[PDB]
Amino acid sequence: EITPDLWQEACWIVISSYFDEKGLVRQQLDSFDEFIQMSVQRIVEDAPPIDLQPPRYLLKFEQIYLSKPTHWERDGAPSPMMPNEARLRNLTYSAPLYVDITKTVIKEGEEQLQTQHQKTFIGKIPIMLRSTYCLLNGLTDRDLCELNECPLDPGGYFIINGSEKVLIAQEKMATNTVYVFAKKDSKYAYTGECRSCLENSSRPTSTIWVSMLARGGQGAKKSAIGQRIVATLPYIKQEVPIIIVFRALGFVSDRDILEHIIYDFEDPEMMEMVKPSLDEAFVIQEQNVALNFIGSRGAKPGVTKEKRIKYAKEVLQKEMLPHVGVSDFCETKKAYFLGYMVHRLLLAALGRRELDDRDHYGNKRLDLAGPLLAFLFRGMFKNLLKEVRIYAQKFIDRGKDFNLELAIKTRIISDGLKYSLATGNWGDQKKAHQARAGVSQVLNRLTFASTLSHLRRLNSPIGRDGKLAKPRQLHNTLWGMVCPAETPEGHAVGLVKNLALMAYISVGSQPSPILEFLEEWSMENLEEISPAAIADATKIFVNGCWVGIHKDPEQLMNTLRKLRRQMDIIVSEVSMIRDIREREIRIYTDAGRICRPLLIVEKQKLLLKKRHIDQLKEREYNNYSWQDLVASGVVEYIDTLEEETVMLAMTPDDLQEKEVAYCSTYTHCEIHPSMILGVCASIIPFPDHNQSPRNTYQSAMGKQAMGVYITNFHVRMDTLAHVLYYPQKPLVTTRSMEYLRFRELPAGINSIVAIASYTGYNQEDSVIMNRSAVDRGFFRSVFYRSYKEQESKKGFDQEEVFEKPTRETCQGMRHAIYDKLDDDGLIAPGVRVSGDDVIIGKTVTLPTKRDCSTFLRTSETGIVDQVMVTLNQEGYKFCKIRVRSVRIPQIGDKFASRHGQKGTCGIQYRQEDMPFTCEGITPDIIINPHAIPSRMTIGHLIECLQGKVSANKGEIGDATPFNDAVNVQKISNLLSDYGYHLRGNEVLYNGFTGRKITSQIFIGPTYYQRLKHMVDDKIHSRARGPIQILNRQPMEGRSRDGGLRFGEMERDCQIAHGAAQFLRERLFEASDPYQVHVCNLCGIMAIANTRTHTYECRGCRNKTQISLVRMPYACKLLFQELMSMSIAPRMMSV
Amino acid sequence: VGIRFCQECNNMLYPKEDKENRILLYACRNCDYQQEADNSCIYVNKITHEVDELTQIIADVSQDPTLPRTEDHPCQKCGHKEAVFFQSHSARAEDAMRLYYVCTAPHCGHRWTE
Amino acid sequence: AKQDVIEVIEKAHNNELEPTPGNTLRQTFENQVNRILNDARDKTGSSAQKSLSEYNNFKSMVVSGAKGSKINISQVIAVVGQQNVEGKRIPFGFKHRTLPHFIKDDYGPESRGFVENSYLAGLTPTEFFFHAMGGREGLIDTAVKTAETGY
Amino acid sequence: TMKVLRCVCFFCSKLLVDSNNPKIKDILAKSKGQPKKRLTHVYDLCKGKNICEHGGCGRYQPRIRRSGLELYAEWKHVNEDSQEKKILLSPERVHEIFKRISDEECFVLGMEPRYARPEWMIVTVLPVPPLSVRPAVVMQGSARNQDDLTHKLADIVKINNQLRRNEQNGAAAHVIAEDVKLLQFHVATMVDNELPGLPRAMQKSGRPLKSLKQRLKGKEGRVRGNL
Amino acid sequence: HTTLRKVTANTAIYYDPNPQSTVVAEDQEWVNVYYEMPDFDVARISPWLLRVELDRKHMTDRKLTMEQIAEKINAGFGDDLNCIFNDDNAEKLVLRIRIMNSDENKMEVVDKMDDDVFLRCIESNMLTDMTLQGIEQISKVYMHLPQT
DNA sequence: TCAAGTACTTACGCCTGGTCAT
RNA sequence: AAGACCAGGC
DNA sequence: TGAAAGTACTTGAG
Ligand SMILES: [Zn+2]
Ligand SMILES: [Zn+2]
Ligand SMILES: [Zn+2]
Ligand SMILES: [Zn+2]
Repeated sequence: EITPDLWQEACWIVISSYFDEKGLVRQQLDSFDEFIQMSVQRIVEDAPPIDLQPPRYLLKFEQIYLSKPTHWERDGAPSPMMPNEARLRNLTYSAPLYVDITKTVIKEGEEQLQTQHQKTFIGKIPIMLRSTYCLLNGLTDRDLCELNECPLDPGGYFIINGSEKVLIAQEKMATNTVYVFAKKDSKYAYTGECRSCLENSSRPTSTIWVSMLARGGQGAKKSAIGQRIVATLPYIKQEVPIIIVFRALGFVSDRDILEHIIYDFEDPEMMEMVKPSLDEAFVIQEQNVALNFIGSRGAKPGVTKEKRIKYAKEVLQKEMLPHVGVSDFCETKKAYFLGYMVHRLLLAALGRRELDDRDHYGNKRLDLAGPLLAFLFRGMFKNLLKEVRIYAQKFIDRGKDFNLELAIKTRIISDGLKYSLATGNWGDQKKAHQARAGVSQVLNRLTFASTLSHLRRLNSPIGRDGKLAKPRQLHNTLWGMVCPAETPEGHAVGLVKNLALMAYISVGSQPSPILEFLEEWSMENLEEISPAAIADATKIFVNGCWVGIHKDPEQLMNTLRKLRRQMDIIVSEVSMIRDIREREIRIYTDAGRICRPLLIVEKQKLLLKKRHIDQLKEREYNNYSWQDLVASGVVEYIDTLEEETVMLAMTPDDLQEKEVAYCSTYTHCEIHPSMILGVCASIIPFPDHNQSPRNTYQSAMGKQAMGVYITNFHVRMDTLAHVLYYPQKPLVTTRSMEYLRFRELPAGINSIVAIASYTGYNQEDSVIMNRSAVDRGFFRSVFYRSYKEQESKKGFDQEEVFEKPTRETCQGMRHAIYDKLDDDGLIAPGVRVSGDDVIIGKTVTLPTKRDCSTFLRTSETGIVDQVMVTLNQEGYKFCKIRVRSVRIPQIGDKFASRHGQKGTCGIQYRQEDMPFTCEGITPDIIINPHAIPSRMTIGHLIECLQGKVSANKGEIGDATPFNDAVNVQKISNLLSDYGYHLRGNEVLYNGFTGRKITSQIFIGPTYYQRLKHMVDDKIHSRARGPIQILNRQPMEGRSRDGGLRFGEMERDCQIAHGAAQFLRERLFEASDPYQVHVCNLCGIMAIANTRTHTYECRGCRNKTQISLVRMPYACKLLFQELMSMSIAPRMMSV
Repeated sequence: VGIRFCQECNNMLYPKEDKENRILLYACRNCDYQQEADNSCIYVNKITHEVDELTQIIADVSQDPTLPRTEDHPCQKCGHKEAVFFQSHSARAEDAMRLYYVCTAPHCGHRWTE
Repeated sequence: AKQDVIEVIEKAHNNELEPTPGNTLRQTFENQVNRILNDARDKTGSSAQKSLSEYNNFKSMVVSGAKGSKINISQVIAVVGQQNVEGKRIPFGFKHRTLPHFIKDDYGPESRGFVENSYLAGLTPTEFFFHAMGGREGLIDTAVKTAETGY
Repeated sequence: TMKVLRCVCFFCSKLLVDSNNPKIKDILAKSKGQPKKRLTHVYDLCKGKNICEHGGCGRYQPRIRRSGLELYAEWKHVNEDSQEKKILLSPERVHEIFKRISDEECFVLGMEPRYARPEWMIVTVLPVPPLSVRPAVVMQGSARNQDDLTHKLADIVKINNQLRRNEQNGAAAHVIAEDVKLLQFHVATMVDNELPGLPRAMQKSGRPLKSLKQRLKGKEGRVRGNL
Repeated sequence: HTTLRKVTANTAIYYDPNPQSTVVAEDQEWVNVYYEMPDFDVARISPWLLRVELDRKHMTDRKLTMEQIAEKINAGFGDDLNCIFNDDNAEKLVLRIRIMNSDENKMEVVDKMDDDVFLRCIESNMLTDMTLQGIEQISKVYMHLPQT
C-alpha cells in the first residue's frame, strides 16, 4: 500500500491534481471572492445607522446584492459587458452593487413609519476576471473562444478603462501579535509592540508599545540590571508607567498587577526587574487618579478631572488593544493581555525569550486583492454615508420630507475604486501622498510567463531608496512560500518577491467554531481563571486574542489536528502552532497567511498510500481530486509559523527509511522540493547546476522573452505586443512547465548552439547567429503597436471630427502625406505605413480647422493590421489602430538561454560561412566559451547535452531540479548510443576554408529566447532638434527626439581631460546658447531693443554702458529665479 | 531576594529598620502593616548569573518532534533509553555550547546536563 | 571534513572546547568549523585542478587570464562550498534550525549552508536554497553599492 | 532676521556691543573679508546680553522665538509699564527696527549696506518672475495653462488685495491679522514649499506646488540638472 | 578597562545589626579578626552589609588583589565607607562594605538618603564606574604576535 | 561652559516605455 | 505639456 | 515594521 521507487510518478500526479484543482491565480480569485461575498456585506452592516434629528430619521442597510458585470449603454439600456468589450471600448469591467435600505421616521405620534428601499444602487465594484462574479466563470474553452477569450488566460486582473490592472500582494506585519525588539540607539532597551485590530471589522490598527527604559539612571530609582518599564498608549502625548495603566484598569494592589504580569511568584529575577516600575507608580494608588494621570497626557488635557477620567477610560476601552475587547467588562482581558506583553518584555530583557525578527514571514501578512479592496471600500462607504448625512441634514432643516435615491452618490464608490485601481495610489485621490502608491500595476502581457509572474507577486511596502540590506535578504522562512530566485534585480532586490508554485495565501475565516470547540473541550476562560493556575497551564491564543489556558496541550493539539484533517470544525486555512518551551498554543484564522501543502508523516510512514495515487490516476470521470486528498487527511496546509514546529522530510524514499539515525520524528514530507520555485524560475532546466545569480537573471529575463503571449492576441489592441513566428516547446523541460502552461504558450526556439570562438564577434556576451537560419524564419517576430484616438466635444463650438484633411482647410498642417486616409480619416488595414505617415486624421474647430492627426512613431515602417471603430463611455467616436511590423533578428537584438546567459547578436553568417559538422549541421547560434567559466551556468551545458540526446532519441528531456536519477554521466552514455561523443563535443570544419577546427566544438540544441530588447527600438540620434519650453535645452527621450544628457559625471570626466573647449561646447554651445544685456553699473539684465538699438537699464538710468553677455539660457533662468527670491546675482564685467 | 506582599492591602512590602530591637522589618508604605524578616537578606544580584538552566527547562519539550533524541544517554531517574537533547536556547548564556537532556516517556520529565 | 566537524561538535557538546583568547565559545566553535570546511574546499579544489588535462578549457581560460579562476573550477568540478550570509554561516531563521528539514541545534555543515556537491553534480534542495541565500547578498551589495560609491 | 534681531536692541537700533569695544575691534580685525564669521562672532557676543546699556538708552531685551513663520518676543524681567511680555513680532516691526540700524552698525553685523541691508530681508515689494520663468502651456490653442508659480502668485495677489481692501475699509483688526498670516504663508510657500511643520501649497488635485527653492534645490534642479 | 562588575560573581545586601552575629556563617571566622581593632566600631555603624563576592578567574586573569579593590573603593568613596576583605587564600573572595556615619554629633532633614537604598545606589555606582584597572573607553585589548 | 537634548537634513549614474489625471 | 507613478535596461 | 549620521539650535547646569 506504499509507494517505493514509484515515488516520482506519484508525487507529480498529486502535484498535477493540485494544479488542476487550484491553478496559479487561485490566491487572487479567492481573495476577491471573499471580498465580494463576505467583506462588502460586513463593511455595509458594520457601518453605524444614520441618526439625524423634531422628527428623527434613521437609515439602516440590510443586505447587499451583486449582479453580473453589465454596461449601461449611454441612454442606460443594461447589457452584459464582456471583458473583450471592456478592453476594446476602454470600459471598466464592473458590476453594480445594490443594498437594501430601510428608512424610519419618528413623528412623535406613537407611530413610526418605516420605508424599505429594495435594491438601492450605490456603486459599481470592478470585477476581477474569471472570478465567481465574472462572466467567464464556469465557461468551457469553446465558450471562452466564442467570446474571443483565451482559455489559457488565468484571469485574476481587473479591467479599468481597457487597461488590465493586477493587484500586487502588500506585505504587512501580522496584527494582534506581540513583538519584542531591541533598538540600538533608542531610549528603550527593549520595546514590545502589538498592532491590534478588532477582527478587521473596523478601524485600521492601534499600536501599543510596552518598552523598558535603557540602562542609565532614571533620576532616583534605577539601581539594578535594567528596568523602568513604560507604555506608549495611542492618542496619548508621552509615556505612561505600566503600573499606572494597570491601575487605570481597576487593579490597585501590587499583588493583582503582578499576578497579571508575573505568573509564577517563585521566580525572583522577574519580580526584581518589575519592582522599580511599582516604585515609580507608588504615588498613584487609586483607579481614578490613574485615569486622571493618563487623561492629563492626552491629545488635549481636559478642563476638569471628570472629563479627563472619562477620556482616559474611553481611550483604554476602545483604542487600547481593541482586539482584546472594546465593550465594558473587557478590562480584565485587557489587563491580562497587557500583562502578557509586559511578561514578554521581561522575558526578552531576562534573555529567556529571543527577540522577534521582522523578516520572519510567519510574522508577516499579505494583503491580497480582497483585503486591499475592503480597506478602500470601507473608507468609500463611510464617505458615501457622510455625504448622504450631509444631504439629509441640509434637506431636513426645511422639514418637508426626505428622499434617499437622490441622496446617494454612486460616483463616490465607483470613482474611488476605479481611481485607486487605475492610478495605483491606494487611498483617497486628494490624499495621494499619504496614499500608498505602486499597487495595482498594469498587467504585463509581454509573455504568458510574464502574466503569470505579475499575477503571483508580492511587495514589501518599505522604501526602495533604503540602503538597509536585511529586509532585502532571502530569509529562511521563505522556503516553499516565496521563490528564492525570482527577485527584481535593481532597487527592488529582495523587496518585490514572487509566490512559490505550491504557495497559497489564506483567505480568512471567522474563529467562532474554534472558540466554541475550545469552550466545549473544557479549557478555562480568563475571567474564570485563578491567576495561580496559569504558570503550569498553556495559554491559548486565537487570532492574537488570549482566550484562556489549557492544562493538557498535547491532547488539545492532537484533537485540533484531527479536526483540521477531517475538515469537521477547523477549515484547512487555519494554522495551529504549539510553542512547547513557552507553553503557548496559537491558532490563526485570519487572511494573509502564506501556506503550502505538505504530506503528513505518521510514525515513519507517509499517509499518502498507493490507493490515493491509483484514484488520482483516474481523476477524470471519478470525482476524485485534490480536495479529496486533503479531506482524507493525507495532505495539510502549513504556514510559516506552524512550519516552525514541523519536522519536514525532503523526500520520502530517502529520509523516512531506516538508516544511520538522524531524525525519526518526521511529521511532514515535501510533495516535491522543486515546488520552492516560482513561475519564471520553474522554466530553468537544471537550475541546481547553475549559480544562483544566474537563476535570478533568467527569472527576470523570462518575462522579457517573446512567444505567443496569449492565444487571442488577434482581438487584442495592445500597445507594444510581440508575437513570435515559430515558438517551440523546450527539448529539455521541467516537470513544472506542464502546470505553467509553457508547452501551450512557449517563448523561444530550440536552437543548435555551438559554444565556440569563431571570428571574435561572439566575444564578451555577444552571440553569432546563422543568417541562413534567420532567413528560414529562425527567431522571426511581429511587433504590434496600437494607437488610440478619441473625438470629443469640449468647447461650445469646439469639436473633434475624424476626417481626411485637405491641403488648405486646416490651420496647422505637417509635411506628412494624408493620401492614405479614407473618407473617415482612418487608414484601412493592409496599407503599408512608414515613418511620419498619418495614422488617424482629426481636426479641431478653432473658436477654421486645426490639425490634430496622429502619426507613426518614427522609423517604425510597418503595415496596418487592424482598425477598430467603436464608442467609448462618453459615446464619442473611439478608434484603435493596430500596426504590425515584422522584425527579423538583426545584430543588435538580445538573446538569452534559460541560464542567465544574455547577449546581443554580434554578427550573422550564412550557412556556408558558419562552421559545419561532418553531417552539414551549422549552429544557429554561436556563443563564446568565456561566458561559462566565471558565470558557472553548468545547467546550460547539461541542458545542451540532454537536448542533443533527446533530439536524436525522440523524447523530451527531463530537467527537473533535484532528480538523483538524471546524472551527467547517464546523459553522456545515452548520447554515446547515437554516434556522438558522449560529452557533446563534435568535430567542426571552418566554413571559410573547409579545414577541421583543431579543438572539437560543443554543439547541441539549446533552448534560446528572443528578448523584447531590440536595437531598432533603442537606436537614437540627435542633431539640433526640439528644445524644452522652460530650460530651452534639448528635449528628453528617444520618442521626443531628445538629446542625451551630459551629466555631472561626464562634466567631471571632461574636467579631468582638461578639455575646457569641449566642456563649453557640451554645456554651453551644444545645449542652449543665449545672450543677455546686463548693466555695467549693476549686474542686472537690461531692456535691449536690438532693432531700435535702445538699450536701457531701469534702475540706473543707464542707456550708454550696457554690455552683451553670452550665458547659457539655464543660467539666465537661474538668475531670474534668484531675483524672484530677492537675491541680486549681479554679473559684473569690470 | 524575594518579594513579600502586604497581608492587609496586598501591596508590596519594603524593608525597614527597627531602631529599638535592631531587627529587620518589612513595612508597607500604603498602610501600617509590619512583619519580621525571616531571611534577613534584602537584595541579591548575581553578576555571573550562574543559574542552573534545568530550572528554566520545561519537561514538555520532550514532546517536540523537531528536537534531536538519542539512546546513548539514559535517564538517571527511570533509566529510560530515549532522551531529547538541546542547547541553551537562551541569551546572556556566557560561553556555553553544552547539551541539556530531557527524558522522554510520559510523566518522568527528568532534566539533566552532561 | 564532515567527520571533523562532527568531532568538533561533540567536543563543544561535552564542554571540551577550550575558548581561544579573544573569542567566545560559539565564536571559537565557528572558527574551527569554518577552518575545517575551508581547508576541505581548498583541498578538493586542488585535487580538481590537478586532474585537469592540458586540453581542459576551464584551465585554458584560467591560465590565460581571459575569464574564470581556480575557485570556479573547484566549484564546478569539486565542491561549491560554504554559503555565508553577513560573513557567517546560514543563520537560524527558524527556531534554532535553518530549515524545517533539520533538527534543532544542528551545527553540522549540511544544516548551516555547506554545499558538498559541485555544480556539475548539482545541489540538493537545502543546498539550492542556501546558495540562493548566499547569492542574494551579492545581488543586494551590487544594487546598493552604486549609489554610495557615486555619492 | 532672528540672528540680527538678537544682535540689536529692540525699538532701539543699536548694536548691543559697541564697535569701539576691544572685542568688536578684534572681531573686525580677524574677520576682514569674512562677513559670515563676523556675524556669527557678533551673534555669540550679543546673545549673552539682556540690556542696551558705552552706548545709549538701556532697556531689557526680549527673547526672539520662532513658531513656523511667526516671531514672538518674550520680555522676561521687564520693568513694568506696558509689559506685554508676549508680543507677535510682526515683519513691520522688524522692518522699522532694521531701517534705523546705521550703515556702520550693519557693517559690523557683516551686512554691507550697499549690497544688503537688514530691512531688505523683509518682503515689502515682492518680485514677480517674468513669463519666461513661469511659462504658459498652449493646449490646442483653446485654453492656456499656467505654471505653479503663476497660481501661487495669483493667491498672493488675492490675499494682498483682500488685506489692502480691509486696511482701507478698517476691518476688525483680527481679520487683518488672519490676512497677514495668509499672505505670509503664500509668500513663503512661493519661495519654499518644504518648511517643516507647515501645510504644503496644493493648487488642485492634491499636488504640492514646486517652489523656486524646489526648482533650484537638488538633482534635477536648476544648478544640478541644468547647469 | 575593568570595572568592579567584571570581577564580581554576586553582590548581596544583608542586614547585620551586630558584625559578630555575621548572618553569613562562612564569614564569621575572619570577620572577628578585624573588629578586635576598632575602625569606628562602637560609633554607630550602618547595620546594613554590602557583601560582594569576587570571581576567582576574572580576578586572577587581571592580577588583581582584594587589597587593590579595597584601596580603589576607599579612594572613590571617601572614609565614610568601611571595607573588609576575607583573604586571598580563602576559597571564595568576600568584600564587605558598610556606610559608617560621620558621628561628629549634631553638625537637611529631608536629605536623609535611607541606608537601605543608599547601599543599593552605591552598589550600582561601584559596579558601573569603579575603574579598578585600565583606561576608560578601552573596551577590549587583543594581544598577538604579528605575522605581517 | 557644556552637553544633552531636539529639530532637521540628506544618498543613484545614464537610458527606455507606459499609463493617468490635471 | 510636463508632471506623478509604475515597469524595465546596463 | 524597518536610517543613520551630523549639526545647529536650544535648554538647563554649572
Ligand atoms: Zn544698472
Ligand atoms: Zn499594606
Ligand atoms: Zn526518565
Ligand atoms: Zn537700546
